[PDB]
Amino acid sequence: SILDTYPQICSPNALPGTPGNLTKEQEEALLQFRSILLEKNYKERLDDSTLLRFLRARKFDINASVEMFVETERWREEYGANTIIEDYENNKEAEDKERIKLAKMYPQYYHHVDKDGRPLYFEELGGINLKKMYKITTEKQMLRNLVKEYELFATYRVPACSRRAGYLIETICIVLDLKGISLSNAYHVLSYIKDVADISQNYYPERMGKFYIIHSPFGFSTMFKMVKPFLDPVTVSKIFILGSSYKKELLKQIPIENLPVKYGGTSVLHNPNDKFYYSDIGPWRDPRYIGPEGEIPNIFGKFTVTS
Ligand SMILES: CCCCCCCC/C=C\CCCCCCCC(=O)O[C@H](COC(=O)CCCCCCCCCCCCCCCCC)COP(=O)(O)O[C@@H]1[C@H](O)[C@H](O)[C@@H](O)[C@H](O)[C@H]1O
Repeated sequence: SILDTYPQICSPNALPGTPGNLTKEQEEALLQFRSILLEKNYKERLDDSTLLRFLRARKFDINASVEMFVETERWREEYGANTIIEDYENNKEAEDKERIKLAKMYPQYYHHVDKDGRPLYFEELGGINLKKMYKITTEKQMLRNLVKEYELFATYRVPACSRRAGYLIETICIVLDLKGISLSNAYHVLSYIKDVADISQNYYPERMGKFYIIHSPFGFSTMFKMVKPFLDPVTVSKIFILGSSYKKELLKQIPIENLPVKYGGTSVLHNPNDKFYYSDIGPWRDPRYIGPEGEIPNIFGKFTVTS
């Protein structure tokens, strides 16, 4: 499969329980877990990386990991995640036309990688006017956009970033810019955040690498206690709400040349009149690292900025 064509072992510098870094008991658990799933007629998504994500998510409790995996496989079928990329491509023009309507008001863009090679993903929320947004999208449409991205991440971004790094890259580095948000608006969208958290926690285990929140209102750290019940403590431990010294904090994790100027770095788009909210720059655009999966589709259509 495509998995044979990029590295499937993590760096030796990675966390415990990751591919290539297992203890003997963890290796034995992985073999037992795979054996159980094969005996239950599963054939897909049984690679080391996937299965160890599920095992780590349940602290190597095999039966709990089986339940989580069984529930994920059925969810993928019920929701349409297994065909979401193909379905998008079969209606690409109409879907891109609608997606671009959201982009300026709600920037969502990958831009290069962190120091360890993870895809680096930015969102900016301070330009959202909720009344205006809900004229051009629905909550469940935004949720499906996010699932489609999770599938693009796994299908295109992981392979390219892994080939670049020479080791398996399984996780994302997120920077969420909250400059200008209202905490009452945040409260009003808590049900959407819960929907995002439920799908992400239950069906996309161990995909989060690091999650920085910048420019948040003074009261955001305590408002965030309303989100924590939707998240596991492991996930919370990867979320860092940064203060006024955030630029240098990001630079511990991200090469300066990969970070936009406005967030402390030196990265500028090749045409400086282009907009980050139409951009999708990173190793998945480098022909050296694009493999037999082919190149990622361009989610902003003819407006997509790839340099
Ligand atoms: C409607 C518009 C508003 C959108 C405003 C909300 C927009 C949503 C904000 C950010 C979306 C981007 C998040 C993308 C997540 C990608 C990675 C991912 O899927 O990670 C997965 C988890 O992803 C999530 O939980 C997603 C939710 C993250 C918290 C979202 C924070 C949002 C708080 C700031 C928003 C408030 C400002 C709003 C302002 C609104 C202004 C109008 C897997 O986690 P991980 O730790 O790797 O493994 C888990 C495993 O899974 C569990 O089983 C185990 O029990 C546990 O031990 C671990 O093994």
